[PDB]
Amino acid sequence: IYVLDYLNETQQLTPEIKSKAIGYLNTGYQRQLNYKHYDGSYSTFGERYGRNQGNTWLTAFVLKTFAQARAYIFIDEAHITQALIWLSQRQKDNGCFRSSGSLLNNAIKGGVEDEVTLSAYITIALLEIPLTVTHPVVRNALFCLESAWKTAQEGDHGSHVYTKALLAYAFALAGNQDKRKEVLKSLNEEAVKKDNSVHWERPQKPKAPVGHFYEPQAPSAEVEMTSYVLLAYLTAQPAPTSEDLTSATNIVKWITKQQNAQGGFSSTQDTVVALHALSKYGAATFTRTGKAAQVTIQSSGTFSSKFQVDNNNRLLLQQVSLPELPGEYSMKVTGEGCVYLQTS
Amino acid sequence: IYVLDYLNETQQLTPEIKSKAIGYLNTGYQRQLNYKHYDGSYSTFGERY
Amino acid sequence: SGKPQYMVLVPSLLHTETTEKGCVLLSYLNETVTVSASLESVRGNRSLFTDLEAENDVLHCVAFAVPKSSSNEEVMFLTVQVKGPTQEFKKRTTVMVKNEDSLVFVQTDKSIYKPGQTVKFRVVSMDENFHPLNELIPLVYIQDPKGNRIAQWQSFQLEGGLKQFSFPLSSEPFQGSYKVVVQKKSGGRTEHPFTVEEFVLPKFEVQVTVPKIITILEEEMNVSVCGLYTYGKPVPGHVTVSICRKYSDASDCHGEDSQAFCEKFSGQLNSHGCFYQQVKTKVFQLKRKEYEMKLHTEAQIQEEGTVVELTGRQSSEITRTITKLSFVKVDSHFRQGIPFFGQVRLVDGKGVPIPNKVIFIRGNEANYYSNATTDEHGLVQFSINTTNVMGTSLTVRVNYKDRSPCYGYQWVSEEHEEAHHTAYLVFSPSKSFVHLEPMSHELPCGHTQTVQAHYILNGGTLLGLKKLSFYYLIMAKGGIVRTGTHGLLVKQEDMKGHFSISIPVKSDIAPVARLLIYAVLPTGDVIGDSAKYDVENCLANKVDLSFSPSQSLPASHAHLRVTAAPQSVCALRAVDQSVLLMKPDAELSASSVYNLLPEKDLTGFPGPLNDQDNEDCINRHNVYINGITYTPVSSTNEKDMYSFLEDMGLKAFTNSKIRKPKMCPQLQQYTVRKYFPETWIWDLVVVNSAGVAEVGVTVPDTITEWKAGAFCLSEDAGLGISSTASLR
Amino acid sequence: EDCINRHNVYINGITYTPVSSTNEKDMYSFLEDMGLKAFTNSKIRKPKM
Ligand SMILES: *[C@@H]1O[C@H](CO)[C@@H](O[C@@H]2O[C@H](CO)[C@@H](O[C@@H]3O[C@H](CO)[C@@H](O)[C@H](O)[C@@H]3O)[C@H](O)[C@H]2NC(C)=O)[C@H](O)[C@H]1NC(C)=O
Ligand SMILES: *[C@@H]1O[C@H](CO)[C@@H](O[C@@H]2O[C@H](CO)[C@@H](O[C@@H]3O[C@H](CO)[C@@H](O)[C@H](O)[C@@H]3O)[C@H](O)[C@H]2NC(C)=O)[C@H](O)[C@H]1NC(C)=O
Ligand SMILES: *[C@@H]1O[C@H](CO)[C@@H](O)[C@H](O)[C@H]1NC(C)=O
Ligand SMILES: *[C@@H]1O[C@H](CO)[C@@H](O)[C@H](O)[C@H]1NC(C)=O
Ligand SMILES: *[C@@H]1O[C@H](CO)[C@@H](O)[C@H](O)[C@H]1NC(C)=O
Ligand SMILES: *[C@@H]1O[C@H](CO)[C@@H](O)[C@H](O)[C@H]1NC(C)=O
Ligand SMILES: *[C@@H]1O[C@H](CO)[C@@H](O)[C@H](O)[C@H]1NC(C)=O
Repeated sequence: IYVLDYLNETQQLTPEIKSKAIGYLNTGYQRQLNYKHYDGSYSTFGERYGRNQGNTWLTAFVLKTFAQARAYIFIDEAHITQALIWLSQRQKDNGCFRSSGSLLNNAIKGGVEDEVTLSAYITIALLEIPLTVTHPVVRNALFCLESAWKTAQEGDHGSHVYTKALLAYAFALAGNQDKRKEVLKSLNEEAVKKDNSVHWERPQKPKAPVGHFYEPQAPSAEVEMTSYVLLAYLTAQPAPTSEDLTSATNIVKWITKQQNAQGGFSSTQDTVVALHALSKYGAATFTRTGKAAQVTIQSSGTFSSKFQVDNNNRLLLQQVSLPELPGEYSMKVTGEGCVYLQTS
Repeated sequence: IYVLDYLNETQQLTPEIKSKAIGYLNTGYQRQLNYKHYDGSYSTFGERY
Repeated sequence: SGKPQYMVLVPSLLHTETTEKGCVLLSYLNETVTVSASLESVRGNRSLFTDLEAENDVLHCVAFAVPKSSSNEEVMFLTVQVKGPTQEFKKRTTVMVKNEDSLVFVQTDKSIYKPGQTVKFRVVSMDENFHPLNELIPLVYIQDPKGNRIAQWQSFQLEGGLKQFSFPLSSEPFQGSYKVVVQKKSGGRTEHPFTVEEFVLPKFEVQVTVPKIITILEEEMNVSVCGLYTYGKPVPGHVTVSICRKYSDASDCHGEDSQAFCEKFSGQLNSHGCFYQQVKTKVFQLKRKEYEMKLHTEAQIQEEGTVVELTGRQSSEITRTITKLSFVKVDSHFRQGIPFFGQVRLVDGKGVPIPNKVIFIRGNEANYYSNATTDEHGLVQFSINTTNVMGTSLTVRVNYKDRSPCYGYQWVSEEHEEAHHTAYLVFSPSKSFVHLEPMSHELPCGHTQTVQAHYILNGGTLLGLKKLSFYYLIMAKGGIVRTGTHGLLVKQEDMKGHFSISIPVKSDIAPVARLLIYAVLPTGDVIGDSAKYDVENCLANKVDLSFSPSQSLPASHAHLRVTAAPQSVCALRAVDQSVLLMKPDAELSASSVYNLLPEKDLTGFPGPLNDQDNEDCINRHNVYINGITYTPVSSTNEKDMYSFLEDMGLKAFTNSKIRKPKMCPQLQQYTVRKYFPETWIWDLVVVNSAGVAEVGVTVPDTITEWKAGAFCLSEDAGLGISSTASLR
Repeated sequence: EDCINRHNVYINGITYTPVSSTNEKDMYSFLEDMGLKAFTNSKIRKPKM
């Protein structure tokens, strides 16, 4: 569905694959419906015996996917509302939700099952819905989140990375642009900038004896941390700026080069979230209409240069080389249609 | 679906019964898809053999 | 001294279009506190905000109120917030909402008509209370037998809270069973069926008095027949009757008269009174496989050739069960620190007790087998010493664990019903508890009641204080109808025994009468136990009827009167009940008004919502018997305060130890001028501050039982019900 | 012979929860591993119901 978003945003879409995916969607949806809880929740098996309680994280993932499927195609609001109240019922007055564990595997998931991160993925997948940031539940969540950020932050360690960035995104949803950029800067604190782009890891090794092979209880969760960061810098109320989108593009380059040739990425989680972030990247930047750019580069040494970027040459790359030991190089662009420019 | 036709023709209709039966119908549609032959045909049981 | 506490109570099945009330305890330190129960919809936004200053240890009950909403039904998040200067409490759950249906209904002029006749009926509006409301109606109409909507009246409003309509039928319009029906803004629909047909007026209801209930051990049977008439006079003539067993050994299918043994009796009505008969039940073989008795009695009224029948007491069950004791004041519960007693009854057969017949008590897992007998009423009182195990299941019988006559031949139909009842106990980690001795029987009204309770307090105020309160509530109708309080100055460290209360039965309380009451510990715990009382059909606005006496010789000047509230109104009915001898009316009683309701009672939360789950799991790796051997993990099953207050019908917010300390499941997994008969009165009256007396005028040559019905209303009191002035 | 099987486990305190065996050592077992047997009335055996 985030794939379809990719197609639509980037415009690379035929009705054929579109109908194929549609049939895929309806089928997977209903196969999911066979595994739910009559409360509204979801487990890996569920039905044909009430000898269980459903999970949460799953149901939140479900909620999100249901949201976007709504965003194009038809789906019952009843189910989101039921899963929502179910979440609430697994809410504490002051504490967060609880990992009501009924899963089978964890590489499916992109965190450490920390209750705060759990709640965090929940509430953020919530606020992607049309939601009043002043809602009761989410207000309570935000108290969790805020307290949680403080203890993460003032304490030298709070997982140092991912907890913190997901916090960043929920803060982004709020209106708390101040808190947003603050924890954003805390993410930039342990920054992992590269030759031509940036990223983060988890803390580059787990300190305890770990690993050996197969990513056992540790799927390395390396991208989705950046995906939500690619939301983090991005999304706000009015519209975005330079700096946000610069850092975005950096990690976007990290992202697409981190893309896997077999298809997708290392997993489904990272894949979904990257595609969401890239889609909205385009949904801002990629103006399918904006088609009349024009540019001049001017250096004080009158090393002139003139180009154009348009839909017909959309993926073009009009490189041009540069001799002046001192840079005096004044960029200038105009018109319509987004451009990413790179020099070294 | 002919009931829905009726509901829409005779104009006695709300979006809610609509949504309910939509879910019903996507479901039963798919359950039927699980009884086909790969040629395109259908049967009482079909799939899995 | 003790811990700081709070508590706040409310139903789950809210209503709309009125206020609905809950209540609140606060108490214990830094009591300069406030609250607010925030009702805030989940999707989008809305808020029926309410705020309130918080005192201590008092029950003031605020009644917020409700508008309509977007959808008809929904959940609703409730969330409370409390703020003391040094304390607080915020706590939430879900609640049911419902853009309701007002329970509404009709009274008609008739339950029958003939050619060329004219409908006359009325209808009602209501709220939760029966204090009526003013609103507007989409439509009410009439429906022929064939779906042919036969008229219309539309877009009318209710200020009376009733309204009254009419219509003329043509010469030969539709035969069969007519139908008159409504619908509402939401779409809720409702009827008042009836028929149009032809008939000669009956001046006689054949009537009998013959066993409702013959049973197994019956060798013959009593039969009696009585012809009421005009004026209840005694009638002459001939009568014939058919006491009948049903559904005979034949196949019943298309060649076989399923009407099994009909014994036919020919009686000749003497000059006065009643024909009598004693009938033998041999030929019916009141035994294994022959069916319920049906009995048809038919009077050839002389000088008329007319006969009619009344299937009298059709539903006779000749039940294998006999000596059928019955529990009456059977408790649901018991405790490990109480002398409890189920006060128990016995009856047999027809519904009458025997005195002085011995029975056997069975005490199972309390090991109380014993013997007792019957009194004048078959009323008995076992009572049991209790230092026993959790789950108890009880009985006493007059025979033993088998059907003494030829049990398992598959062809025998005798039984002794045996006493059956299950009772549970409280959880109380204090080991302190309450339990009550209700007045468990038919509750009157126009009275009150004192209600004894038994208070057991292990430790009581552990440190606490010398004084402690008592707080009782009676909701009904899913509502709240009354409330109040009490307390006692607590003996240091013992278990002081007995005291009681009062409660009135003015009105406003449904056929339900739930009671609870709970006496808190400032430690942060509480106890309390339930109740239930079969209120009888009793009302707020009182009324009866009175009239200038019976007078034949149609003196037109003739009155009728009612007492009622001083600024009020009445809608009224008279009938020459000849046509309405031929057929009854339909369910015209105050109980009808009661049972029409949305959720007469509320026990158990509604559907969609589930629970209020907690996190506090307590599972040990193993239960840790330091001693004999490690006993493993498993659940329990007993009764709870949470459960008391959910079976109540409702919910509250605290942090006391209410719900049991239930545990997580296993995480690990794999001279006379004919004026109109068949109607006397269909008209309307207002109630001055001293009562009406209308002049409903005499009518000729129409001589019978004439029931006549009354309805009334007011903003301040409510609706109107009272019985028949037979101005014969 | 001594069977201490309660009808229900009488697990006084908060709730009731069932029974099962142990797996622990005994004088009985010390002396059996030792090699021998003895006669004595005392409480040596775990009272295995
Ligand atoms: C792809 O998804 C979009 C929803 O995001 C479907 O609706 C499209 O919505 C976009 C908004 O991003 C529309 O573009 C608009 O263009 C107008 C000028 O015509 C401009 O004023 C707005 O600011 C906005 O940029 C777009 O018109 C609308 N439909 C399209 C793209 O034709 C869209 O239908 C989906 N495309 C599919 C299913 O392939
Ligand atoms: C319900 O079924 C109808 C098909 O009968 C679906 O299409 C609807 O068709 C009707 C015609 O029967 C359309 O009404 C039109 O009104 C215009 C005036 O505005 C008139 O010029 C046309 O001759 C015609 O009478 C109607 O617009 C059209 N869509 C509707 C009813 O919204 C309809 O989609 C079905 N509705 C559903 C999905 O429930
Ligand atoms: C809340 O509900 C009101 C009711 O009309 C609506 O106007 C409003 O848009 C909703 N949200 C907010 C933020 O007020
Ligand atoms: C309010 O209650 C708390 C809770 O026990 C108590 O410790 C305190 O002395 C009281 N007064 C305050 C907090 O000023
Ligand atoms: C039945 O009628 C007889 C007289 O015929 C009377 O003695 C008896 O009390 C009545 N009731 C019975 C027998 O159940
Ligand atoms: C029941 O036991 C009592 C002793 O209290 C005894 O008098 C009576 O005879 C017993 N019942 C029967 C059936 O004998
Ligand atoms: C009931 O008998 C039991 C026998 O154990 C005894 O402990 C208890 O005291 C008796 N009841 C009362 C109220 O004394």
